[PDB]
Amino acid sequence: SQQVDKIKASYPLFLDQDYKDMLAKKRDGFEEKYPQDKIDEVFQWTTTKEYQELNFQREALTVNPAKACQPLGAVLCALGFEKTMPYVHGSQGCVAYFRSYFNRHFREPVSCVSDSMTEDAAVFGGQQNMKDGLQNCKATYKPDMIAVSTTCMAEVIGDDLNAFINNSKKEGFIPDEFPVPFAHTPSFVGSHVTGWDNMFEGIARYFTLKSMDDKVVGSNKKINIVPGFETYLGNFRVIKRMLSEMGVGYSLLSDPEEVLDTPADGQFRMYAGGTTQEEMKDAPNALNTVLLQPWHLEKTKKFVEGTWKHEVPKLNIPMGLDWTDEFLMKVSEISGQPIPASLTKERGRLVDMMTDSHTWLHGKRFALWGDPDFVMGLVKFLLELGCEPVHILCHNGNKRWKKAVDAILAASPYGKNATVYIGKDLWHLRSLVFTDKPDFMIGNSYGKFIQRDTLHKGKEFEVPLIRIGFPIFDRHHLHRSTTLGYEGAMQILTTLVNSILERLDEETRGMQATDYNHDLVR
Amino acid sequence: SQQVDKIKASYPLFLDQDYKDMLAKKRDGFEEKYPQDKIDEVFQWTTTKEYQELNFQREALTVNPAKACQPLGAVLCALGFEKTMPYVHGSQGCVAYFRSYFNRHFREPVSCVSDSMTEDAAVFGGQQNMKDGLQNCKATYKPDMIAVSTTCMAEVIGDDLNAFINNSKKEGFIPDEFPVPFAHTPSFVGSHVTGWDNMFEGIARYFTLKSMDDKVVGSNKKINIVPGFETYLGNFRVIKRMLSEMGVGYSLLSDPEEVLDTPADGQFRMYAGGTTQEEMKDAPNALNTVLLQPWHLEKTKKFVEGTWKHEVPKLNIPMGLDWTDEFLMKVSEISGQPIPASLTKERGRLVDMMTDSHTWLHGKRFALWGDPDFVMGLVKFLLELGCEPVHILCHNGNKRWKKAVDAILAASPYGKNATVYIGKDLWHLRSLVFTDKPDFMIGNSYGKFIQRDTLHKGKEFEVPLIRIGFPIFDRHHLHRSTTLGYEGAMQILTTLVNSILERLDEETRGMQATDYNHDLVR
Amino acid sequence: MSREEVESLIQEVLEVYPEKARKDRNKHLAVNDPAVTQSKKCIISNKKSQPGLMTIRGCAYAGSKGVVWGPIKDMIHISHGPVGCGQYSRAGRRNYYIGTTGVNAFVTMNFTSDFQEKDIVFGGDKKLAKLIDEVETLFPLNKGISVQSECPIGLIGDDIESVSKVKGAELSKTIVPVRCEGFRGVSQSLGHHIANDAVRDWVLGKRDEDTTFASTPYDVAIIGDYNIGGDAWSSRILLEEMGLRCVAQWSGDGSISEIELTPKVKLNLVHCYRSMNYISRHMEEKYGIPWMEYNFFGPTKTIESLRAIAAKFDESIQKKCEEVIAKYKPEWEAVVAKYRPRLEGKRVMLYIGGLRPRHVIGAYEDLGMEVVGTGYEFAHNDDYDRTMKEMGDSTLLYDDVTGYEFEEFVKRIKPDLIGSGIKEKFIFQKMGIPFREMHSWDYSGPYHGFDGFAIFARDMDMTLNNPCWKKLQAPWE
Amino acid sequence: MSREEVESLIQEVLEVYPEKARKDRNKHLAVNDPAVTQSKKCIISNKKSQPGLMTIRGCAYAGSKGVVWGPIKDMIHISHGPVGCGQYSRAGRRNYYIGTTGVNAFVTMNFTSDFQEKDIVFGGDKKLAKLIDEVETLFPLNKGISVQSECPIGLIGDDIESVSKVKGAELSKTIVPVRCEGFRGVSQSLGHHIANDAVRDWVLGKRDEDTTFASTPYDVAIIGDYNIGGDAWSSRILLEEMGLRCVAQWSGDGSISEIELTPKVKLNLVHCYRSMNYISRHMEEKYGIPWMEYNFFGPTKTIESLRAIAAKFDESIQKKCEEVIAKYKPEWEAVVAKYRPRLEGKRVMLYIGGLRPRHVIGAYEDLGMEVVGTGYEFAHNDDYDRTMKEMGDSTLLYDDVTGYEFEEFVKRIKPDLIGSGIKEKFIFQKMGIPFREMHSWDYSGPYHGFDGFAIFARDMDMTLNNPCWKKLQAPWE
Ligand code: ICS
Ligand code: ICS
Ligand SMILES: [Ca+2]
Ligand SMILES: [Ca+2]
Ligand SMILES: [Mo]
Ligand SMILES: [Mo]
Ligand SMILES: [Mo]
Ligand SMILES: [Mo]
Ligand SMILES: [Mo]
Ligand SMILES: [Mo]
Ligand SMILES: [S]
Ligand SMILES: [S]
Repeated sequence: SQQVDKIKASYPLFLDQDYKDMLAKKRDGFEEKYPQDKIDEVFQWTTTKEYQELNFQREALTVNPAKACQPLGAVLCALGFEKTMPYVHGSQGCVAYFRSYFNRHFREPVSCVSDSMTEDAAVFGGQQNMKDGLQNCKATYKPDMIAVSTTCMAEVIGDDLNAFINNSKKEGFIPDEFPVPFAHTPSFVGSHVTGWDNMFEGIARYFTLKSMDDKVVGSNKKINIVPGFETYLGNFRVIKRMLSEMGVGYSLLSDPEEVLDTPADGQFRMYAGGTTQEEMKDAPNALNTVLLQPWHLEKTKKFVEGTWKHEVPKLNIPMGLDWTDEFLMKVSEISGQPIPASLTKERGRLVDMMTDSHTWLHGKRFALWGDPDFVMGLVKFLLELGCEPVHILCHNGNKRWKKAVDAILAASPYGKNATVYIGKDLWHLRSLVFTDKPDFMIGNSYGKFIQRDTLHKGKEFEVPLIRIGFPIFDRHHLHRSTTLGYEGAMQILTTLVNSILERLDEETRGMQATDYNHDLVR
Repeated sequence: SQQVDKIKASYPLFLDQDYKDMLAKKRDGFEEKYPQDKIDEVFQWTTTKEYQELNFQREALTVNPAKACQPLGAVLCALGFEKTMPYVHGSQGCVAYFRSYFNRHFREPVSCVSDSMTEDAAVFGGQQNMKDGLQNCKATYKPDMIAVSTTCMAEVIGDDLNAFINNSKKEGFIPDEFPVPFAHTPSFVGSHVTGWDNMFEGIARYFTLKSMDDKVVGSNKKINIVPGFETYLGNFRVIKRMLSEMGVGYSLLSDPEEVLDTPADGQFRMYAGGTTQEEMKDAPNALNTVLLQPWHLEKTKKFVEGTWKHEVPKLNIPMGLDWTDEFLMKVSEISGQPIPASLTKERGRLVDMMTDSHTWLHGKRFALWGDPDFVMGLVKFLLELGCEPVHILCHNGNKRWKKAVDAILAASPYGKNATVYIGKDLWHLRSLVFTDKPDFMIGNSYGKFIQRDTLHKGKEFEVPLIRIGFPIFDRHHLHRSTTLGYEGAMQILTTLVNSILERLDEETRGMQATDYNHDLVR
Repeated sequence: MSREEVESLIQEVLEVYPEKARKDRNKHLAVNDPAVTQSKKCIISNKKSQPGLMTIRGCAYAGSKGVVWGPIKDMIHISHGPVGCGQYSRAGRRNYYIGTTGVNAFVTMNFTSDFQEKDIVFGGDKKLAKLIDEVETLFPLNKGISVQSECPIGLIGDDIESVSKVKGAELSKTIVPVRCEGFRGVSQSLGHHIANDAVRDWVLGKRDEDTTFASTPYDVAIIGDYNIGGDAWSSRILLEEMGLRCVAQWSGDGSISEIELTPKVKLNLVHCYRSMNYISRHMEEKYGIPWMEYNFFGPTKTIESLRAIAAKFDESIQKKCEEVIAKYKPEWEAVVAKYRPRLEGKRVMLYIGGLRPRHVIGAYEDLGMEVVGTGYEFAHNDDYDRTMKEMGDSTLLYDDVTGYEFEEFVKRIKPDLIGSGIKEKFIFQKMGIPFREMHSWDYSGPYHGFDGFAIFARDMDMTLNNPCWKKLQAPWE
Repeated sequence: MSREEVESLIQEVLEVYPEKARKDRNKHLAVNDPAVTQSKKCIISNKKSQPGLMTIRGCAYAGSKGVVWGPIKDMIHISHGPVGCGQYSRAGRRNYYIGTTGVNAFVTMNFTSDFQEKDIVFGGDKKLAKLIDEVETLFPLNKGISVQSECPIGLIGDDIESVSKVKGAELSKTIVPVRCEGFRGVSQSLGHHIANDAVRDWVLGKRDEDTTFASTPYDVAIIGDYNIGGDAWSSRILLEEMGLRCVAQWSGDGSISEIELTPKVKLNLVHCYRSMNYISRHMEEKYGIPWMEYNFFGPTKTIESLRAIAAKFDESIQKKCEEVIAKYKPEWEAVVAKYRPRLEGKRVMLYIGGLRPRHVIGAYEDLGMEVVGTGYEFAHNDDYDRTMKEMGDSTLLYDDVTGYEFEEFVKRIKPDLIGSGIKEKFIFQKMGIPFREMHSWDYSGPYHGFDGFAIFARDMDMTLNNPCWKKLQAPWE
């Protein structure tokens, strides 16, 4: 039943007695459900160290991964170029998922096409889909460029992308001079960040590989910036903002801010902003190229060093105090521009916030996960804050990356309880937060089910989730935030200390029980 | 007892059994405490409509006010002027409190002196304190200006500030040219916002009243901006940013952002930034003067209109979509500068966030309090979001302001359930959130004790607090936020919708009970 | 618009296409004529998507794992292949259930074999067998395993059916091999069919020789309700208030035991015809069980369905049917009184999957709204046969609409509200057109039944009449 | 530094002042000689603050309402006058209590008569009478009312004593008038004395002819512990582990009945000498109850106090004292073992109110730290008499230090750590100097007793050694 002036949705509608009674009858009548005592017994077992040992012996089963597949990253990279349509050669189910996954994180339209390879293409290859698809895409959505990646179908059957695209031009499906860069993006290699690297390197090759003879390093007086797989709009913006405050001429290569943040003014804009084709063609004339997330830009780095002849600086992701400092100092060194008083003051304001909040942050224990560069920058900043990374998980990390993070931990007394996990998933992480409980998790929305599990054991075992990363689906507009530079460090610091204080307030809200410590001033 | 490797502070130390037993013995032995059943009985009574009726019949008792006293605002206003020392003629206990109260909100030094009037001044007056205080202050802290306000002792005994200052100068305690503007700021009139108005009008009079003959309205082609009592750094910053973005020449009169946000770089800066003396002397040559918080700037308005002859535009506080629109359109009309494409796009990004989040905001019910301009702007924006302000409380509001908010409410179907309360306090509001429960409170840190009370009745009665206003003492760095302009509206929107979604997650976290609605995507 | 004007709109939109795509898309767009019984004379469907045109369709794995199998709560479903598919589909569909997740129920978890290159080159059958052992150890209360094949499985020649037969025999466990690779078929639809055939072949017959279930003449199954936001629960409550016993729910909040009990029911009540008619026809043929289509969207259709269902039983069920109708009459009449004046005359375009584009029309009409265009991602012509009589004369129909087409149709027709999916939502909000998700219900619902109609009405009003839609143009433009 | 270097520092800092202020401030600054017993020959105190020099002191209302009366948990304390005083002092001080706030306890609430101009013009005695009736109706479980006068009360000539007696007789209720107006005295100190006299005159004698209380030979009262972060509780547990019975706590977590029972105890244990010696002397003279000073900061002082307190009772209490010392010995030794190596040799400057600038020295020394400068806002010369022996030779002493002086002293001495108040904290952090709040305990504590020592040590380490202090210089500077 409903009362028309206080309508109930699913929660709390189904807590009404008649719905409760009906669901008990369904269970008892027809579900042949395990007894609740057995369910409790098994749940408790899944919180034990014995279960963790079996859990960590998995060799074939993955449960709740913390990574996605290559063409997702290819599509995000392609979106950063002016009037460019991401095009995934292969089966259309993939593109529905890529679009929906980004739709839910950015709350924006996400334009991407498929060429809808079916059983016929499974037998004969996908050449006809490529010729018709490129012609249909260009006629209908009028992009200035189509950037081609692949689904795993096209990879397994071995479609020759280069031949297919060349034949599309030779047979007149698209004009010979129409730009169609491509990359193979096999989902069974690496992860979504690998797909970003592969797609960028393909676009860079397309516009520069055969035109290097007239290039001269440093002749356009700019610095190239390659952001990598980046899902916070504030991170594109803070980099542009800082470089512009120093008067540093730059070229951001793959820039999807505008198309991921169009205004609601009565018009749908399929394309907006983005790196221009001329910016890519001219990028070898830069002074140098800075990779913002180097641990998934290895293929791009090889091309920029080997063909453009840029002496790519050895820089970490600019997260936290030290690494933002190093980023600005290196940019100052390459460009000749001094670090202006405005950024020096901004830096001191971050340090001020650190002095203000250090007593609440000291010794707090975190479990965290995400992509390799993001995770290592978060680990570094937590150490600067006097916090203790305890469980550091990077499902798509590698052994060299783990060696680098272990060295960062070893250099700080706040890393003494930290372990770095690569190749492990969020079902592994769930055991860790039961057997070696931290204070908080820092992660994406999939962490909410870990928090739910820990609370089921009891309030004193609950590990609350702090949402930083990708994807974030169950909160609105956090994709607008920043995690890089001084600005991103201030936002992370504010979120962390206020998460601590919100949780303390919850624990001290009980009147005449715990509210002796429910202080007005903290 | 303590375990050296896991040291417990008061919470949870005093939950140890030996502490519990000791406190039980203390209570039963010596406290002659009411029985718990009687305590439960009286608590339940304080949640009833019967109690609320008695509560609202109060004429003499105030409980948990939501306002402070005049000199607090005078100090904040004085802090906005270059190398200016706020000086409060009267009792030193006041200045200790003013400094501490701003210390805890901004987490910054707050410089302010007293002249330490003691009991002898009740008979003999405070002139000697003014003579020595002005000389000591100038010599010791080297301000370029001393801005004088009063404590309630000095008001009751009737100290003649003008004569005291003139005698100090005539007798050589301070140079005759040294700027000493003053204002009477009686704590028993109005509230802290009244003190801001009084102090600003005194400074404005000091630099312009006797020099009007050479002034020409519009001759300096700028617009004056008077912010009023403002405790978010982002609010000073967003007005300056939007005006610069338009190319509008302006003068912010009382600008404390720098001195309330100095960097931690190894040196303490007692003064930083601030409106210059030349800017106040030149202010009558502006095209016009805009008042950001007009409902506590009435004395300033009369001076600017009657003496500077500026036709102060009838503008609401620039909060929410409509009133930010009106502000930019009026600045454009006065200055002749068009609204640039960047601001138009920013506006459309706020509208986009509104369309993205409208389904979770719709119909949500709020109790809220604060200063009059802040409160009406929050009411206005809530209506624009499809939210229902239900309990609107302004302890320091007046009947004309109430009439204006009632007219705003009557113009929107979302105002049909709203009542505006003036002269009522947070013990009044506590009754209202029991007898007519909203979804959330929007208020300052004093609201946490109302949330504590509502949870005590039951989890289904808990009204969570969303911290927006002043003072905020129990979270860190929220004073860096913004509530004005499109930027402020984006921040408030994000906090409101994510507060709704955080609470829904808490309510649906119960496994096999409510987590059927614990959605990954919202 | 006149039928001629709608036809000119179709032709003008088609002008952008190359002639091959143009000739094809013309066959999938039509002006409705409600007198037509054979929709194939007006529109064709269930064909390949033309390449590069930005179809909204998914794949057979979506139809099998995401739609039919995924909701079954006490089995573990393996997304078998590389990591992408199971990650994008993890908890994206609101197929609600009661259980202890990770312990006896597993719906919102993502189990996968996370194929790497070694598995592509050498085959994944050995990995799948090891994976099954690890599932059994770490999730001992699972009541069966399904293997949802992603694209590479068939392409590399893996034999998941023999792994399933061998491991299932070894462990005395039900292990269902599903060959739902995304390259199969042309859409989610073939995934439905593959999934019903897997239920048929591996699960449904398990109790064929078991007579221990005491049936009654009032035993029914709810077929094709995936319990989006609780939809099936607010349907089940009415059927049991009317005196029927709902033995099974396929597959929202569904258990493997109630699937195995379904051949014991007396009547299969089919809500989603598209996805479940296959197994409904199978049970008619094998067990003699009749099936009938019904509609619980809005009061008019719900009341008609309750009476149609009750007429198959006896006078006692018909008496309870009329009592249920009498109980809820003041409730939905109050919903109509509040919200119909707010929605009277407003015009909606729909684009959804295989059932809702026709099946919610009555609920809109109960609030005085008009559905001026509708269409489906993957319906067949028997779906369009059922649609044309439900839509008004000279309304627009679109099968497997392209993004370009849908945007252009919307710009000409200018509806007051669009009901579609997540890939469409943010496009049309930016044009200033109120939008409601008609897959996920925009994280609201249920919408089925009388209790769902209240929520549906509230939702269409809060969005269509929201103050935000009057604010998109800056006052200085 | 040497004695001459400190003397030269003092004279250089004084050079900024006009002659009148210079001559005065010179008397309030000294180089310590631990052999001094007559501190008045080297430092004077409890004098007016020089105008305009940014003293850190508060007022007599803070000393009475904020310090002594406000913590009494089951009474309602009216801030009587305008709205400021009670608002700035609401829940600023962490005088912790157990109760149900708003129902039987009221500590963190702000009750005020919120004077407006008509109250100044006509007087507030009528308003006060009506306020009392409203308090009784709306908070019927209060066990007494105090009236804390703010500046205007005596300046306009109101008669709150008459209101208190008349309304008190009318209502059979204890209503205490306190004349703690901020213009009285020079600081928080006189507020203490006024508050003591108000306790003496209106509360303390109520049970003089009541013999129903069951005494024991081991009854004591904790006098002058305001339970900051639970300080009094972690003191009380030790005294009762030593076989004593703590009848009362003045006034942290204190009840009005405890206070009225205090004339029944055998010994008054005075921790804050400054604020409560007055009532302690009264109770000895009137009731024959002796009193003694003690110190629970750090293990050395706590062990010494427990032994000195036990020596006042029989051998059985002395035996339990050594058992208490034996129990906690491994606990505080683990604290020293962990934290003293992290803090050995570090130098601290302190500036606090009237007790802790000397009481916490032993605790710092228990961690190997050296207190190189200390001073008080409002101590008297009997406080400084007690300080000389506690401080090293040639250390710096400052009474009612000005903001300028404290900054200049810190710049020259360069301490590793500063312990002071909220108005000082953010100045010195910007200079790069670790700072600990030694009033509010920086939202931590307790610091009293053995359990408090562990927290104190952890807190000094976490701040002095925090990685943030090595980051204030940008690397390009
Ligand atoms: S199953 Fe089908 S697309 Fe019948 S695949 Fe799809 S939960 Fe749609 S129109 Mo999403 S044939 Fe169900 C459907 Fe309808 S996932 Fe849901 S809303 S009634
Ligand atoms: S009462 Fe006094 S200023 Fe003895 S007014 Fe002050 S809670 Fe200080 S040095 Mo705040 S004489 Fe207590 C004090 Fe000491 S408020 Fe606390 S810390 S031991
Ligand atoms: Ca959006
Ligand atoms: Ca600060
Ligand atoms: Mo057609
Ligand atoms: Mo089978
Ligand atoms: Mo049928
Ligand atoms: Mo001295
Ligand atoms: Mo008295
Ligand atoms: Mo004594
Ligand atoms: S989950
Ligand atoms: S409170």
